[PDB]
Amino acid sequence: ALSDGFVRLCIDPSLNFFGEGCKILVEGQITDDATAAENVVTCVNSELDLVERFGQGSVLTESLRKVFCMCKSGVSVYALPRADAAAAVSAVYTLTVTGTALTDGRVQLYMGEAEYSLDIGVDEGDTPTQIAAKIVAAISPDFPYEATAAAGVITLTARNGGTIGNHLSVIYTNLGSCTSVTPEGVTVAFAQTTPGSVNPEPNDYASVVNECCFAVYVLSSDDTDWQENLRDWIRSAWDCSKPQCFGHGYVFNKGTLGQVLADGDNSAELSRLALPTTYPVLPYLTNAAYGALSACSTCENPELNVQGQTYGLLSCINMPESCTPGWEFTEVTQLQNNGFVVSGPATTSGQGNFTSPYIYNDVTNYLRDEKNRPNATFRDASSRRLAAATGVALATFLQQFNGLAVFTKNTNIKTGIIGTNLRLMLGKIRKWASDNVGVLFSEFDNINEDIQLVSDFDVQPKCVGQPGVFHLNMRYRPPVRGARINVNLVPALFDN
Amino acid sequence: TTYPVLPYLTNAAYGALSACSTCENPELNVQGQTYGLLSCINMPESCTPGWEFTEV
Amino acid sequence: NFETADRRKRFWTTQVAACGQSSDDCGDCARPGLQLLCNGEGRITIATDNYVAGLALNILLTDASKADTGCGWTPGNRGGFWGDSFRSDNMRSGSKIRQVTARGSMRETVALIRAYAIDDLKKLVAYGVAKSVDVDLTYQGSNKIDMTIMIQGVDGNESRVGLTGERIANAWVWS
Amino acid sequence: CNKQNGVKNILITFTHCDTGEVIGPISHEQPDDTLPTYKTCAWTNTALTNGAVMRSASNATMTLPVVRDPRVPLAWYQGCAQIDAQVEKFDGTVMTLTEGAVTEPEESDGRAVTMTIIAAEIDELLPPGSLAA
Repeated sequence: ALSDGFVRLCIDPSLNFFGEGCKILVEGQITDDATAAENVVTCVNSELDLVERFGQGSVLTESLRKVFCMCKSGVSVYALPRADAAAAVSAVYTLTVTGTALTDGRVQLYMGEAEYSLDIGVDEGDTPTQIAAKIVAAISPDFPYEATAAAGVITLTARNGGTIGNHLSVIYTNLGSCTSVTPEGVTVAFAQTTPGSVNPEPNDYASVVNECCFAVYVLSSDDTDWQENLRDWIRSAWDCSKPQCFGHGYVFNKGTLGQVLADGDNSAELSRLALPTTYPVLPYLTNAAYGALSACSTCENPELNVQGQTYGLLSCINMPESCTPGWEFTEVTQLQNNGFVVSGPATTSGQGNFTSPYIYNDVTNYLRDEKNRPNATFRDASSRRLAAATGVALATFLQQFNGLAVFTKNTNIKTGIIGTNLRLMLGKIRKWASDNVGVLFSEFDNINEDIQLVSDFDVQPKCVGQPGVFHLNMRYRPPVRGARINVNLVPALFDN
Repeated sequence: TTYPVLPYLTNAAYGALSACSTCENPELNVQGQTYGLLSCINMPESCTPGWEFTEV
Repeated sequence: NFETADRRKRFWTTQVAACGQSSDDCGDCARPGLQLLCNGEGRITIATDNYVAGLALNILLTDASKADTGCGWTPGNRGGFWGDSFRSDNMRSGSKIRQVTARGSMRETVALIRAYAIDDLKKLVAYGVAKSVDVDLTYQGSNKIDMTIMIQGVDGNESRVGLTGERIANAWVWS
Repeated sequence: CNKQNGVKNILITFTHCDTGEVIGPISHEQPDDTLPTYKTCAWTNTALTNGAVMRSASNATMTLPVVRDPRVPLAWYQGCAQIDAQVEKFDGTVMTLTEGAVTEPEESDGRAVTMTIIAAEIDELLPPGSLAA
């Protein structure tokens, strides 16, 4: 600045958003009108930019809308649009209105999610079906389905091809006795006529996400093969053949108990969400909410578990209370024991009223290690986050030995020299490991045996090792999460 | 082949850094993100690294 | 009636980079000001977003009343605002982060600047727009110094029950 | 040689509080035949009547007599800088201390300095084959 001030001069960059390192990638399909280029990762700013960049009512837009509604600030969003298959078919649903309204009243519908609900008033008694079916003029534009308003029947066609548009169960809440008088003699029938056919199977993850680190991957699809490709890519990010990028993915599986169980495979890189066959809400909307909530919008702390009615509440989703729990308790236990994630209503209320869902257990689809033994090393999702945090933090600590003189053979360090030997290096590392108890590790079972330092000369044979290379082997344990207590209640009629 | 900077600019900057500003105590190396940072050369960010790890 | 009962509106708000950024050999800095939004047929309008962030800029970029010195100041630049004579909250407008003097080594002077910054931005909590604020400073050497200011907001509609503190008033700006 | 009682290496790492300067882990030599002494138990006991005991806070202490390095100001060795020390005995025991502070410095002729350090805790690395965890 000029012509002002005494000592200093403050300057601040235009960017009002900070906090990088918390990146979320959302993948889905789009429509024809979208201007965004396909198969190219792009940044997303806010909701005012949507629709134009990703089409009207597209799967990607709906998923992004929930993501922005759950992570108002503190995370950076990215989008990876895809395109429909060459010969994708679009699903068609029918909704026929019959009878003639003979009393004043109102008609209200609930489809897909609370945001798309509508409420219109019947014009007057003696209005036939043709004057009815005005619902088409009321359906919100963002609804992924297109209403045609035919003669007496309204047809809903999916805006995106493939199997994605194959999930609905309407709730026409008002029939029979209703204070908002149900227009007497009016009835509605729901039926499907054509399913989806073909889904895309992109396999070019290595080219478009080649060397960008992402925290959480969100996939708005139910194609098993597509999900498998994402899992394979994540493995490559956790591989030991190159510097790691780390990450985690979220997917959903829908169907009966027999189908859902068969969809799972031993995979610590994914968190599969199980839903029943009659879920009132569109599937991918719930999956996006769970991913966005857990996409470091809350879990900046690597050890925070996304569970319970306090932390695992998907507030952005509203759905009417169902007549039956959907997932019977005998089935809930099996799903949890098999590595799936199960969600349910938060508050108990009379059937037909509105509630919100929450998540019971934050677990990954991991059941066995490479040697085929069973263990829960990577059961909880927090274990994956903590493992990544330990790797990054440990690397930073060891950086201080870069370019430091190291003495072997003769271990006496002359006066004035700046160096170190194996024993001193090991002692310093022990100090760091112990101090982190209660932050990244639990108390070690035996700290004297779970850390080892050996120079490369002691591993390779004579005249084969290199000067100044070490091997560090460490074993640790994540923080404890619970305990079990056996209780023996003992009333005593006698005394002393 | 796809380097986004003029080659002779990077060569001069590397030579100048390790020539005088750093190597008056010969034992020091020029590596890492601290002692080998060409702070006077700026190029845009990109996802593709140019050299694949196997090539590196 | 319809659940949207809150009728309180939001007036103009100063915004960063409203008038662009002024560049110089030393670096690039923003030039805050008012923002104009245009319709499809003219009819320009002012922006009213990021209320709390705009309020913080006003506090930082305004000289407060200078302390008495015994030698005196010219009547033009005594600092402060003449409109503070009417406010009843027992506070004074503006800020005084610019009234520091080189004392001791550079490390000490930077520490004093941070103390003033916390003291002045603390007024945000008193008004009730924000529930907590904190500034982190990092000293790296001769010419590179950085400041980051963190302001905590709240949603417009209450969602949690059993808070140790109190629900900040004037939260209808929901930030 | 494992039953020899003596000190092998002494490494110190100063950190000037007033300017943030850091000096690498320089090596040192001791001035005379004395050895350092240690106290690694944080809490302290007191004798009550009939076998009981009172437990008090106390700290973890160190005592490091070392020859001054002729390339470091004498002030740093006294209470004008942080200290990070490591001592390696001949048998193999290694004892580390970080974020220590010097207390009640005494006058030194210019060569022999006897630092008294205190820290939250001291970590001990026993030779291979320990019993306790």
